[PDB]
Amino acid sequence: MFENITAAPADPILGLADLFRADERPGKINLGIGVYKDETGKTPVLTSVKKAEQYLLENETTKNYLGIDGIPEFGRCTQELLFGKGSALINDKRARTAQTPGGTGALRVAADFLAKNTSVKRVWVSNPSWPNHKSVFNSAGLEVREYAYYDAENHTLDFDALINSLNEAQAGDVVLFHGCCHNPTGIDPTLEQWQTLAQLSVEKGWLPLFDFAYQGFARGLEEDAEGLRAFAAMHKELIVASSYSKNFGLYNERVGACTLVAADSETVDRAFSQMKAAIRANYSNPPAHGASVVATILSNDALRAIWEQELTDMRQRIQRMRQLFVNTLQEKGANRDFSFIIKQNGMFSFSGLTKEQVLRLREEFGVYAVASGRVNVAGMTPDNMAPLCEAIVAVL
Amino acid sequence: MFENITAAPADPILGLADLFRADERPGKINLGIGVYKDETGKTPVLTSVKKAEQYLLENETTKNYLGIDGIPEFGRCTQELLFGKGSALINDKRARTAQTPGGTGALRVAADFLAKNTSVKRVWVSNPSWPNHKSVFNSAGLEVREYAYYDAENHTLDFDALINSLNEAQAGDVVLFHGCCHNPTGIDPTLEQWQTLAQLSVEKGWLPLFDFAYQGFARGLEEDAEGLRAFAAMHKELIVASSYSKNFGLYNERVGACTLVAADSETVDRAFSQMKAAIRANYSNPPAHGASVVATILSNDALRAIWEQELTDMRQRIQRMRQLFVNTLQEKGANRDFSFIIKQNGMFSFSGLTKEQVLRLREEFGVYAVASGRVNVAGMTPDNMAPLCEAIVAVL
Ligand SMILES: CC[C@@H](NCc1c(COP(=O)(O)O)cnc(C)c1O)C(=O)O
Ligand SMILES: CC[C@@H](NCc1c(COP(=O)(O)O)cnc(C)c1O)C(=O)O
Repeated sequence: MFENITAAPADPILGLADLFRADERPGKINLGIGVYKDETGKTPVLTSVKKAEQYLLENETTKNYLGIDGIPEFGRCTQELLFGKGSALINDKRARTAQTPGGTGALRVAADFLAKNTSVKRVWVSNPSWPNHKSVFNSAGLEVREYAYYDAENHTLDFDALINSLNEAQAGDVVLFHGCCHNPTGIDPTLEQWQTLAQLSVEKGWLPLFDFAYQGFARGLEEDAEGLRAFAAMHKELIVASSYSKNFGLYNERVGACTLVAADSETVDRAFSQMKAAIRANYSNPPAHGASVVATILSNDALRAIWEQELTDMRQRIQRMRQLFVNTLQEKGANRDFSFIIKQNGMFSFSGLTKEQVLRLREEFGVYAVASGRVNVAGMTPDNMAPLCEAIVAVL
Repeated sequence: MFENITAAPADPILGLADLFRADERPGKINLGIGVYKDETGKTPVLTSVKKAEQYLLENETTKNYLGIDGIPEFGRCTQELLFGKGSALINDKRARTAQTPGGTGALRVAADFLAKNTSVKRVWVSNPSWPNHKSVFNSAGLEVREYAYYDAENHTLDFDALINSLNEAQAGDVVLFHGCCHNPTGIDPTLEQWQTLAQLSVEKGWLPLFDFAYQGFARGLEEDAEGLRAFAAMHKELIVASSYSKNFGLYNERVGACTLVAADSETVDRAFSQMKAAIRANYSNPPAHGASVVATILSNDALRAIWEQELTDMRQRIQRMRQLFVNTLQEKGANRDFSFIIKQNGMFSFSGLTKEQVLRLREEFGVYAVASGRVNVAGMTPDNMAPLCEAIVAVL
């Protein structure tokens, strides 16, 4: 039955490193991998998680199954991280959280939930946006419609085009936001824009679905939640898919959550039972390790403090690499102006390179980057910044 | 949009312990939880895995993402465990293995694969069979059709009814087997029966889908693979979903594999790329921990030896509990005869209790069991065997 199967095409991101891991070229920079790398170009395991793993190794007495929703302390903590402490929806018990295999499994879980328990047919993802969004939503049978976003000229957020594009979206439609550090533009709404987006959202009656994966990478854990908090303040219902892959360096342990906010405790339980149903049919229960490492780190003040410092070292390092990048380019020599780069949050930014330039780079200079011209700033070290900018300026 | 959601009904297995965990009753036995428990009624973490976790804790230098298919050594090892060493399909390179979140995620992965890349509409699950099978297959959009299995009278495998029921299944249909320790009957085909089932399978042209979750619990790692090996010898293509949850006590780490056997290396790669595609849309990459604990334990001879001994202590303990159960019942006093219990493999067996008896037990005697009258033998200790059999005999 497999003799006629069509070979799948390469993923726009993976198929980059998978090839990178073949181009011997000495000096081969890589800016694809939306994974963080320190000043050494290494993706270490945070000390806090390292300490948490020792504690676990010593205390765990069993591997017996977790509830379908995962670890209680986990859900509770992510709740407070997202909605805040003393947040109404917390105190009222309007939310329910489920531990899932990473932020993607939270998406797939939201999708399947929606897809079989509601009258949702379309999802509105921005343009551009993390590629896998569409694939995930489509696999559930849902339709994906793009709302404009990037001002290719001024290198900014085109609020006008956005709203104008969003208006066509009907009520009862899911509009997907990026809590912070927009993949791949790095441009995020201001609180003001967010605050209006939350108003026009209740009116038109969309169903928010925040994809929060880089909390703490723009301005800090709390500041980064302003948006999700603005909507949460206004809506009776919402969904949020968060991931601990980055802000915790837990990439391969697949740890994230899917938080259902409904209008009242009574219904949030009903809606959640069906969510659990989706999960039970997908993977049964989530993986305990990475989640346990997160519950303990967050419920322990010594460990949380160390962690909370590591996150900011990461955050601060990427922000040093942004301006170093701007300055270095402006130094090598030529007409240009990448000052906008300094205004974008997170690990990514839109280089503003043509698909062609990008190939001249990753083939004549081995400097790898994603076709869209997206470059992972958190993969830049002070030692590769020179040949890098040389390559770039050379292809301008 | 959630105000009219229908509250999901309770799962036939979970909703048992979830209530058990509320019935204070001193002496409250529990036979639901298809999870293993030692002579103390504890589900410990094996020593081998404990040692493997220390090694990991010391050596792991990164948490960076795994390939979509998981850990190479993992896939390679599970391959040799399943098909054998020097097995043609291994040497020929006709198989591809992907690490998934437990045996269930392997199922869901096979399903989604089939569901979108082939002309498969129906799956044939036995009667009875692990409940979640249907839910999983249905969530993918596939149809589930039951083929007879249990001889409620003689307490045996009704080969006749089976074949007779299977014949209606068309070609290009997926027939799902249980490699060993049939949930919930404990009755498994003989090699002879298996060997014929493999012949009639090629003719009618079904597409095998073995659900292997209790390897090593019937007669030992190798003996337990006779079946999957019989089919593998005969078919050009097959799929197998294995789980390390039991034979490794890794329940909550979600570690299993989905092995695609095709007719040749060239196509198995094509078929696999699409499988990876399904995964990428579901959870992206698998959880590394539990899988790492398994690769190292199996690739290290000292650790494998310790583990390989632990598995047999478990296997041997359940087999002591079967005959102790038979003898004790026959001792308390009454017309009956549970000798068939001694002939069933694995942790389960069909008590042969009416839904009524089962309620008299778990409500007048607090002795919990699944409505079907399925009882987890690996939850019986020499210390609870007395009141247990008293309860049972009392409801005969
Ligand atoms: C998978 C890595 C990808 N970023 C991961 C990612 C996720 C979820 O990933 P997780 O499952 O690993 O939590 C969700 N949402 C966005 C916008 C992401 O960029 C990238 O290359 O940007
Ligand atoms: C989930 C526990 C269940 N047995 C688990 C189980 C699985 C996969 O479970 P896993 O994902 O945890 O690997 C697959 N197949 C069978 C026949 C099972 O009994 C039981 O109560 O029998």
